[PDB]
Amino acid sequence: IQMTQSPSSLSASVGDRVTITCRASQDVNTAVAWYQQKPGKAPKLLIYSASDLYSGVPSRFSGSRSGTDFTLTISSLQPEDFATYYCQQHYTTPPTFGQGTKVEIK
Amino acid sequence: IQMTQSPSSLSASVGDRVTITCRASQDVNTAVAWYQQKPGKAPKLLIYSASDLYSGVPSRFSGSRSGTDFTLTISSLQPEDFATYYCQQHYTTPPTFGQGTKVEIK
Repeated sequence: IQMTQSPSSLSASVGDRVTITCRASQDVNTAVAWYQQKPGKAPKLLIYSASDLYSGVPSRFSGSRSGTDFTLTISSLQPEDFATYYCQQHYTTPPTFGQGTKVEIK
Repeated sequence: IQMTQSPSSLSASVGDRVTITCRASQDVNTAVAWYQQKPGKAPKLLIYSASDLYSGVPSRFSGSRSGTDFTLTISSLQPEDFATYYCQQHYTTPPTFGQGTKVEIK
């Protein structure tokens, strides 16, 4: 199962509302997580089960599913949120990542 | 840039030597890292720059490169090593993962 993640990279400003998308090549139910990775660090879990926030993750993050299309939205981009984001499906094993989205300041 | 990881899954007993391979679709020098992921947890960094161990990673893990071929070796598999392992190239941005290798008991 492939996850088609887009955009690959984007530039945006503090305060912007921005959405990253991940299309599963087939039904993965709700077995999708999103992660954030900074250079030099391992990825951190942000969202699990498509739409549930991990503890500590701020409310400006949200996830949603509609069929095979998954989105991560940040409602007001903050300086800490500039990073690379990955979707992962873990419906089959081993799980598969999207190719990622680098979120850079404009 | 694609990292083709092999095999998708393998089974082995405690005390076995296990090797996992990642072939880069072009020369990426040494810009490859390896991660371990357990179910329910975010990936943990094991190896960076193809062959350097992160602090805290036991000596039984090693990484090597030959051209576009990257190998993770676990010299003597321990009960704490059953997990899914990913290579990741960071020659381009955003970095891209291989498809993963599930290492399972048997």
